[PDB]
Order: sequence, then structure tokens, then C-alpha cells
Amino acid sequence: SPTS
Amino acid sequence: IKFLIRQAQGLQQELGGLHSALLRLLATNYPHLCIVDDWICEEEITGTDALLRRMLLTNNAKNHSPKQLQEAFSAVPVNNTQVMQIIEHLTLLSASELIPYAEVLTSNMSQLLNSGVPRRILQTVNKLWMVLNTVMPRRLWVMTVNALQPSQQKYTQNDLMIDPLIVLRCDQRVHRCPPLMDITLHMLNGYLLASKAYLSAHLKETEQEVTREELKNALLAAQDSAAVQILLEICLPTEEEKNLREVQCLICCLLHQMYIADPNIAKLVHFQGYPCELLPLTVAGIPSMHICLDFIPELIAQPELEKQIFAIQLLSHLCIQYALPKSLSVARLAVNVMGTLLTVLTQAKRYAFFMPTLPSLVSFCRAFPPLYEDIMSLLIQIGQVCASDVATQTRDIDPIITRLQGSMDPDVQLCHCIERTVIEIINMSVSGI
Amino acid sequence: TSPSYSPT
Amino acid sequence: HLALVELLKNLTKYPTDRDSIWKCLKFLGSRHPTLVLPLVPELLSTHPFFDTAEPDMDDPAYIAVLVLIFNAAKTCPTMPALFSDHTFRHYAYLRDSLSHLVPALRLPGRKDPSQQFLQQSLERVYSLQHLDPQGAQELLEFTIRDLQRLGELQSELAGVADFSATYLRCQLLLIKALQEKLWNVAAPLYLKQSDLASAAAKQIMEETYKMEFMYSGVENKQVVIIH
Amino acid sequence: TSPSYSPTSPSYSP
Amino acid sequence: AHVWEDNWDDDNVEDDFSNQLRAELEKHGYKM
Amino acid sequence: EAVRLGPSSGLLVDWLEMLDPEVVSSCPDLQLRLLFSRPSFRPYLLTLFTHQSSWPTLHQCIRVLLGKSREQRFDPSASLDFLWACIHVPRIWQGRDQRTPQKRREELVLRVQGPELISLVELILAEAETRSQDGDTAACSLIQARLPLLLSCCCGDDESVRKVTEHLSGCIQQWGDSVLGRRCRDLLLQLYLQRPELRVPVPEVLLHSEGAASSSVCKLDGLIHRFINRGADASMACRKLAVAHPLLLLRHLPMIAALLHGRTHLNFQE
Amino acid sequence: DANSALMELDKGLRSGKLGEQCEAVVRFPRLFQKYPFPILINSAFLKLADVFRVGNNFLRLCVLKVTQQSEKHLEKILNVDEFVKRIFSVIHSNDPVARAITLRMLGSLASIIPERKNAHHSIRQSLDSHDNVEVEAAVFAAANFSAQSKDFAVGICNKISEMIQGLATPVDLKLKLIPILQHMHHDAILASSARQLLQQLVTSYPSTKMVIVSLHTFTLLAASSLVDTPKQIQLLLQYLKNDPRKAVKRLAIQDLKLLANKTPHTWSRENIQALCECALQTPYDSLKLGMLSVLSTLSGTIAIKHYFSIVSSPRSSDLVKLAQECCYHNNRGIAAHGVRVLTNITVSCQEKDLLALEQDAVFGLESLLVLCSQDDSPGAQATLKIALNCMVKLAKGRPHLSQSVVETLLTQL
Repeated sequence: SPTS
Repeated sequence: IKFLIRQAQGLQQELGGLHSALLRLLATNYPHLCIVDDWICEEEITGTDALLRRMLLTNNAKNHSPKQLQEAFSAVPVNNTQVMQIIEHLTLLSASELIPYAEVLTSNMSQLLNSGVPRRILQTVNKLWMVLNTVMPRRLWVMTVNALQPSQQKYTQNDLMIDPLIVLRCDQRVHRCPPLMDITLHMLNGYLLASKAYLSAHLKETEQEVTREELKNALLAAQDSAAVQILLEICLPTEEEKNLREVQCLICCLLHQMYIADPNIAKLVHFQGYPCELLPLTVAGIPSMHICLDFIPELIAQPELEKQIFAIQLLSHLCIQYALPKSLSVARLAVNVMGTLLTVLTQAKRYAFFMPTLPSLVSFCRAFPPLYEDIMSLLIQIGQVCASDVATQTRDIDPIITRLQGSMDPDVQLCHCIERTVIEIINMSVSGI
Repeated sequence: TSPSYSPT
Repeated sequence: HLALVELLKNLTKYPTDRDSIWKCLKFLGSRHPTLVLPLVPELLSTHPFFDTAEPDMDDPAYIAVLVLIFNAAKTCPTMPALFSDHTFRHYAYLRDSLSHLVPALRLPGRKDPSQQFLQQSLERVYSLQHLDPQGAQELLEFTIRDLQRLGELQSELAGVADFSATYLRCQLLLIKALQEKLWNVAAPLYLKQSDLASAAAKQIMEETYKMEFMYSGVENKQVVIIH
Repeated sequence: TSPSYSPTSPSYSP
Repeated sequence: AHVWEDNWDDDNVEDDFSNQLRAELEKHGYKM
Repeated sequence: EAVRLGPSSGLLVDWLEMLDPEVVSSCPDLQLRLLFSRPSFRPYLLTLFTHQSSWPTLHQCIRVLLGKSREQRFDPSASLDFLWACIHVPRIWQGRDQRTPQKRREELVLRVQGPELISLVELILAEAETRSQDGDTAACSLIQARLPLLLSCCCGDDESVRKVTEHLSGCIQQWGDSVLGRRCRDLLLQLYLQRPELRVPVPEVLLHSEGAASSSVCKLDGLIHRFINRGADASMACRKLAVAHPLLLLRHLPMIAALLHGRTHLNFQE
Repeated sequence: DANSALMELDKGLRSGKLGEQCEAVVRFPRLFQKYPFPILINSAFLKLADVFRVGNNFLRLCVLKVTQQSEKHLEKILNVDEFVKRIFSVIHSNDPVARAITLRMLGSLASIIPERKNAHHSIRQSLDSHDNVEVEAAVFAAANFSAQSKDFAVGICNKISEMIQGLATPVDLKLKLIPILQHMHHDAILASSARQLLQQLVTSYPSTKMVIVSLHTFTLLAASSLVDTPKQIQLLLQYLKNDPRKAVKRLAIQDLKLLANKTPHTWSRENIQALCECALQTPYDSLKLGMLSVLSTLSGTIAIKHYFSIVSSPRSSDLVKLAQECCYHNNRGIAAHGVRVLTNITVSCQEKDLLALEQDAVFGLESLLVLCSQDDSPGAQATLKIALNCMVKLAKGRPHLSQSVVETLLTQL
């Protein structure tokens, strides 16, 4: 995602 | 005016402020001139294929003439190919020279409407009509409408700004022929914007009041809304089939542009309600629809039973299409609303409210397997209350005996609908991975 | 400037 | 999993060596693909029934995870079905953009003329030497701009093309200097400013020096031609 | 809210 | 190309000065 | 159709198009013989027939092309590409959404009948059995290309059951084993249908429909193992679908091969 | 004052009416051509990108036309990433018209952003979407990016080859899709691949409407990437000899004119001889006129020395017979080009047997003088001025015939  | 604006567009560099002032004035007073699609179709391509093709086929193409076109096109059931020859050379012709050919095509589209013509000829006519639309739009609209009236009073420009549904007064043959329907859609959108401008001018003239601006807003809103309703009724399949797909695509495009221009109109159309046969295909077609989740709570809160049914069915097909948490909250609200109406509704209106909205429940259950036990609890409650009604008054077909597995009594039909939807939920969930 | 049903 | 999370820490903390980050993630995915398979639902949010919002396209963290995913999916075929639609078009865009970082996949959506010509033009000039000074001038100008176009056009023939081109410019300059009308006009005048011949001499000497020294590969046959 | 940008599309950040 | 390159006799080639002279002298339009 | 004229053929094509507005007007048998047979401008005329023939004519052409005919009078590649262009006409797909679909949602198809479907699959398998130089690999590639139209045109459990129970005899150049490996994409649950596939015993390298559910069940088993309401499923459902279909877990075996590696973490396991 | 104009135009932008917003938007190009100050340019462009991200689609078309007009100031733009971020950020909209307008603006921004991989990808995806107006806008945008880049060009040539073989989309969209291959002059291997594609295209679609654009794009491609000029010339001569379509032969005329005007020294002796045989074997006066114009241009250039370079008599050469018979042909333009060819060859080459050609040329010359003297047509006066060009060139090149030509001109007086 944008931040895992 | 349009042609001179195009020339000013070309010669912007020499003219200091004139191009600015004229384009402001047209955007102030002639929006049906300054619609966007005609201008982008004007902007075209700089692949120059049109210019090279013109320079190397126009030559001396044996001097095609409007009278020759008229002769061949009056003898068109004897000769289609000469007509298609001529209009091929006409598409090769440019924007300025096309003007003496405006009389023939429009005034003689009736034999085009007659079945058996090839849509290469139809699309050639359509492209020529686009070019004449970017050159001289207003008289083109007048001749097109006065020649598309069904088989004949002669409408005028002022009459068309007064009542643009005359554009929709045309043949059911027009309705089921694709590209002529696109021509009709352009005229419809244009004359709607024109009607806004003309009521603007007439009210500002007649001042020689606050209720007058509100009456203008009401008349315009109801006006384009009724236009939308007529378009959707066109999308309805007729009894005869019981082309259509392309027609539905074109009407979905025009509805998309109207919805993007004004989402109030989506609100008003959905509060008025349209056939639920039209509902799923419009859901698939129109992409700028998912604004509906803003007002679906309001249409649920509306006091009319027909409107509440329509809202629930619309929510069902929305939740099939887009599965958002916002849509999930709206679905949960809808289920609790349905429980409340179950608590408060008498039996005749219970039938009249719970027959149509059960495929909406199977749509909910397809969308949201979290929202699942609530559906089953509501289904069992509506079931046993209808079975208690069947028990109350004497019947014949006896679902209580039928337990171990036409035009009948309402509670019988309701119990049968309930068990059918349970069957559909189960088959869905089995096959749905 | 009417955004909804009048009584509600 | 933890190697990924602190690698993303490093990328979001020092956003300059993201190129090495992407290449090392690529080598990790190529080295062992099968380890990452249970993480595929977790590393990218793919909520089991919801429509997940489209991820950012040029977000470096998302690029870093995507390149690892594709280098894993090089061998194992059991995750195109796991992919979402944004992953499909993002594989298209990443394969379009970073050609050496993601490999080719099987997704359902995405299923010496120059030297000879140079020789031919030069031998054309060499053969067509025996004609009018004017026609020599136009032939020289035409071939000069031709070989200049070729030197722009290719890269490995650019040096030799420009070298022969400046040699032809040299020859044209000398022929113009000879065809100057100073020779038509009688000797004792030599007025002023017609010395295109003298400017030609200076330019031709400078071009010979340039042609000798600035070029890399020259051999003594070329050198004695220069001299 | 965003009648023309569709829900399954990226936001604009600033 | 034109028939004769050193043509002093051409309309659009001529400059502002004897354009003004042309205006005056076409207005005059006679010689004694 | 008769003369083998090289350069003049362009003038002939232009004139035949120019004086025949509808492509199939006077002698449709001759027209279909020209368009499809057992040349060079055939793609041009096929594009014109695709985008320039009326809907009843198109329906009649599809029916007479896919109808029962053992003569093999139609060109297979051109015919099937014509069907694919017919289902992908942009006028049909004019203004609806593109490149944001739902994968569970299948919107529209083209309905076929029983014998029409049988003739269609027989002709596409005949084209698959042609094999001038393509080989098994390009045969599988062409099968991959022509399978989504088969899924669209069947679009039904009855038609799929009839297709899978239609299996030819013989033992050379079968490719019935290929389509009965494609049954996983067809997403059927028939163990009897898997039994012909198991007798075929060929590997799986193409995408499988139930792959997401298989990975979900296997990762659920691993997650329940690592955590220890999911364990009852994580045993019973996975063993049930395992005994139902063998080749699916045969394909998914490397994931469980690289799983179960906590023995170094707990060698003692007390 | 410049700043004053800037924020009053900003207030016009912030005004409610889209008419006044259109006013200020279309008023920017005057301010660009008045104040070339770069900070002012950058701030004006940023406000343009804002109003384009949120405008009502007619403002969007106005901003597009503003960029397409004042394109020349684009190179002095500082905040390129922010400008492109807004303009590209409005491409995810569901409105096909808005997507088409945005793609046209990216085609306009080709001068400052020729490497943007995301722009490449969005163009390539919208190239095979279905909405018509955005398909042709995507074609235009590809036509610009392929001109100012290379890797995008190789991606598009692969995609175009795939589409054309993949048989979807009608013939009109194929016409729009062909002229992208003019910008393939970045490398020889791309040129060769495109050349094979175009040969396959012409052999695959024998239609006049196909062939005309295919040949014209193919010849602009070769004239730009001048490596396969002989292959181009011999293919065109094949189509001029073989193909019976008169319009296609006129294409061959108006294309060999372009090649003869650009690259004359590449013309070869067999090419000249083949064109001469075609000009003899033609039946049609107009096509013979075109071929004679081509030979007139080639005769004016250097290639006549190539045709008469030894290591076959000059009289045995087929050019001379055609030139003589067409100079004495009935039709006036044909005679004019024939006497042009004769004048050019007489002044240019000096062999022993050409004195008879000199005499024939001068006598056919007063034939043209009498015909144009008593014709009195606009085309007649054009051919007359051509004949007088022949006079000046012949008399200056060769002073031998001067008294004869002067007394003939006096007889015409």
C-alpha cells in the first residue's frame, strides 16, 4: 500500500 | 456568429481585445453556441490526413451539385450507390462550401429513416451534420427539427427555445435508429441551454419579482428533468421486441453530461422516480451516479411508499456496483428502516411494499457478507408475520402444509416471494466462492 | 434555491 | 516481512538511495519468490469484499513493494488472480517506465545500411569530382548537410561522419576561395574586404588543426592527407 | 462530493 | 522566379519615400 | 474470386466496396466464399464488414457461419476474430465505464445455442489441431487467446456441462486435455469432469479461477497454526476441497512447501 | 503595472461567471506577449493549472487554446512538477470530454515534458480505450510526444503494429492512427521496422484511401530518416508504373516532386530511366505533365550530370526523345516543361552532339512564344514566364544563340  | 468566432479563434494574434470580448459575450448570452463538444470536434487532429485527402481527391470531381444529389436521392430506392458516391465527395468537401448542401440532407432524412439503408450512408450523413453544426448551427437545428417531425406544422426558432421537448417529438423510428438519435441528442442538449438563456432574456425584458426568479428556477429544473424522463422512457424496451444497446449508450452519455453539469438534476430525477427496468442499465452506463449515496437517506426519509421502494432498489444496485463503507452504512440504515416499516405497516400496504424490495435484499447480501445476519433476522421476521396473516384468514393453497418441500391472495404471494429470495441467497452464497 | 422537499 | 518494513523505514528516512532500494528488492524477489506468497494480502491492502481505493502511482514506497511483487511473480504463477485491477495497470505502467527493474510477465491484460550509405555518398563525391566548380559547390553543400544529419542520426557513426563532413567543408571552402572574383579582377588593385580567400585560409588552417588533434583515432594515411 | 472523479481514484493531495 | 531580377519597376518592392511620392504624383497624373 | 490480378486488385476492391454499399447484398454465398474459405485484402474487407453491416445481416452471418457445416468452408482465424470484434464493437461499448470494472461482475455476453456452441468448439479445436509450425506452446497460447470468447458465448452451467461432457475419441493431437485443463478457468466443481483431466495428467501453468480461495484457505491454515474461530475451517474446508479437486492443490503445493519453517524457532516444541 | 494586470486577471478568474473566467483566461496570451518576465510567466501558468484542474470544461478548452497559442514561452517555466501534477491529476476523471481535453494539453506540453513516463502510460492506455473523442485526442497526443521523444516512439510503434494487425477499430480510426509513423526518424532500426510495417500495410490494405496516407507517411519518414531513399524511390516508381488508380498516380507525382526538391543528388540513372519510360508509356496528359514537372526539377538540379556521366549515346538515351516529343506536344503546359528540360540540359551538359538539341530547343521555344503570345490565359502567362526564364538562363549560360533569340523575340514583339 502507501505504507505497509 | 459561430463561424465568425472560429475565425477570431484563428486570428487571435492580430485582434487585441476583440476575441476576448466576443467570447465573453457568447459565453454570457449563447451557451448553446458555446457548448464544448462542437468546439473539440472543431479542434480535430493535426495528423493532416483530412487536408492531404482533400488536396488529393477533391480535384475536378465531376462537379457534384445539390440538384444532382436531389435527383439521385429522390430516386434513392432505385439508386443508393450514386448517393453514397456523392456524399463521399461531400465529406471530402470543406466546412465553408458545405452550406449550399444544407437544404437537401436535412429536408430529406425521411427516406434515410426508412428501413434498409446502410449505416455507412447514415454515418456519412451524421459526420456532415457535425460539420454543418460547427459552421451554421441555428438554421441547421431548425431544418433538422422541421424535417424530423413525424409524417406537418413548421416550428420556428423562438418556438424551439420556448418548448424544446418538440425535439423529442419525433419518430419511434428515430428512437430506434442510432446515429439520427445522436443528432436528436445534440439538438436536445442545445435547446435546453437555449431555453435557459431565453427565459433569462424574457424575464429581464418583462421587468418593465423574487417569485419570478424562483419560478424561473422551478421551470428550468422541471424542464430538463422532464427531458431526462422522456429520454429514459426511450431507453425502455418496447413491447414489440418482447440497435437498442447503442441507443441506450448515447442516452447514457447525454445523461452523464447533464449530471456532471448539475447534480441537482440527479436529485430531482431520483426523487421523481423512473422505471426500475431502466434502473440497472442506467447504473451500468452512467458513471457520475455515485453521488446518489449523498441523498439516498433523504429519499428513504421521504413519506411516500413508492419513493421509499425506489430508494431501496436504487441502493441495491448501487451496492452491487460500488461497495464502499459509505454504501455499507447506507445499507445498514436501509435494513433498519425496513424493519421499522415492518413494525408499522398494515397488511395490504405490506404486500404492496414488500413484494418489490426483496431482490434488493439479495443484492445487499451479495454486496456485504458482513451485513448478513441482520438480513436473515429480518427475513425470518417478515416470513413468520406473513405466515401468521395466512393463518388469520382462511386460505386454500396452504403454505403451512406446503412447509415440507397465478393470481392468488396477497399474503400467499408474499410468503412465496420470501422463500424464493431465501433460495436465491443460498444459491448465490454456494456458487459465489 | 430549493434543495429538497418543502415540508421536510 | 521485517526486512521489508525496516527497508521502507530506510526509504522514507533517506529518500535518495531509492534506486538501490528498488534494485535490492528486485534481487530479493528474484533470489527467492516463494517466501512472499502469504504476505500478498497483507502488504497491499486488499479488503476481502470492499473496493479498495486506488494506490498512488509514483509513491516510492508503493513502487518499492510493487517491484518486489513482480520479481516474485516471475516464476510462481499463482497470484495474477490475487492481483487487483490497479495492480494490472500499475504493472503496465512499471513495465513501461522501469524496464530493468520489473521483468516480463504473463498477465491477461498485457499479453550495415548506415555505413553502406556513408561509403556510397563519399564515393559519389569522389567520382563526381570532374565537373563544373558550381556543381561541385552544390554537391559539396548537399553532402555536407547529409553527413551532418547522419552524425546526428546515429551515434557510433557520428565521429567518422562528422570527420568526413568537416573534410568536405574544408574542400568546399578552398574551392570557394579559388572561385572568388579576385582572380577575375586585375592584379594591382586588390581593393578591400573581398578576402573571403584570406578568411577561408584562416578557417581552413584551423579546421585542419582541429581535424588532426581533436579526433581520437587517426592513422598516418589520414595524417599525411591532413598535412 | 466529487461528482466527476469516481470513488476508486486517487485523491489530489494539496 | 521572376523574369528579371534587377527590376526597379515593381509595386510592392518600393519603399516609403517614393510611396509618398507615388501618392502625390498619381494624384497629379499629368506632365506638360 | 477468380482472377489472380496483383496490382489491379486494389481497384477491384475499391469498386466492389463502392458499388456494394452493404457488403452482403446480392450474392451472399459468393460474399461469404470471398471473405472466408478453406488473400491479402481480406482483413480490409473484414473490417468493412465488421463496422459497416446492419444488425440483422450480422446476426444472419454469425448464424450461417457458426451453423452446422462439415465442409469447413470458413476461415477459422478470420471467422473467430470476426466474432471477437463483434463482441468488442466500440459502438456497443460507447459511453459506459472502461478500465475500471468489477471482476465478479460480467456485464454482457453473446448468447449461443447448443449446436452453434458445438460447431464453434469443433472449429476452434480444428484450428488448434492445424499446427503448421506453431507447436504445443503456441497452441496453448492461441487457446489462451480464444478462451475468453468461449466463456462469454457459453455463460451458462448447462452449456458448460454439455461442453465438458463433449469429449472426442482418438489419441493423437487431442487438445481435449487442454480444454479439460481449462475447466479450472471454467470453475466447475465436477469430480467426474476432473477425472478425465486426472486421466489426462498434464501440468498446470495457466491461471486458475479458484486460486484466490485456495491461497486463502492455505494461508488460513498457516495463520491458525501460527496463532494456536478459523481453525475448524482451516482443517475441514481445506481437506474437503483437497479431496474434491486434486490438481488445484497440486498446483498450489510450493506455497505449503515453503511454509512450515518454524522448526528452527522451536526445535524442542515443548 | 504588469503585476497589476496579473492580479486583476486573477480576480477575473475568481469571478463567479464562467464568461468572465473565459475572458481572463483568453486574455493571458496578450499578457505573455507583452511581459516576457519569467516569474510572471510561472505564476500565470500556475494559476492556469489551478483553474484547469477545477473548471467547468469550457474554461478547460479555453486554457487549452491559450497554451496552444502562446506555446513559445513554455520553455521558461520553473515549477514544472507542480504544473504537470495538476494537469495530469485531472486525467482520472470519468468525463471522456475532460480526458480528451487533458490529453490534448499534454500534447501541447510536449515541448517541456518529453520524458514523463506516467504521461506516456496514460496516453498509451487511452489509445485503446473506446470513447471516440478521447481516442482521437490520444492519437494527437501520441503524434506530439513521438515527435519530441524516442522511447515513447518505439513503444507506440509496437502498439500501433499490434493494433493494425489486431483488426479492431474502423478504417477512419486507422487513417488517424497511420501518421504517427512520420516521427520514427530517431534511429535506423526503428526506421527499418516501421518500413517493414508500412510495406505490410500497403500490401494488406489495397484501398485508395489507405494507400494515399500510407505512402505519404512513408515518404516523409524516409525524407527525414534519409537512409532508404533508393528503396523509397524504386517503390514509388513501381506504384507509378503498376497501380492503375489515377489519384494514386497523382500522389506519386506530388511526392516525387518533394523528393526531387529535397535530395536531388540521391537520384540515380535507372530511376531517371524508369520514370522516363513511364512518361512515355502514359496515356494521360495530366500525369505526363506531372512527370514532366518532376523531370524539369531534376534537370534543373545536378542529377542530369549523373544521367549523362559515362562509366550508350546521349541521343540513344531515352530522356532526349521524350523531351523533344513533349516539347513539340500539342498541350501548352507539356510544351513548357519540355522546353524547360531542353534549356536545362543544353546549359548544363556540353557534348558534341547536343547542337541539334540546341537548335530544336530554340525553335520549339519560339513555338511557345507564339502560343503564349496569342493564348491570353492565366496559365498561358504562367507558361510564358516559364519560357522567359528559359530565355534568360539559356542566353546567360550560352552566349552563342543570343542574336537569334533576340531577333525571334523582336518578331514576337
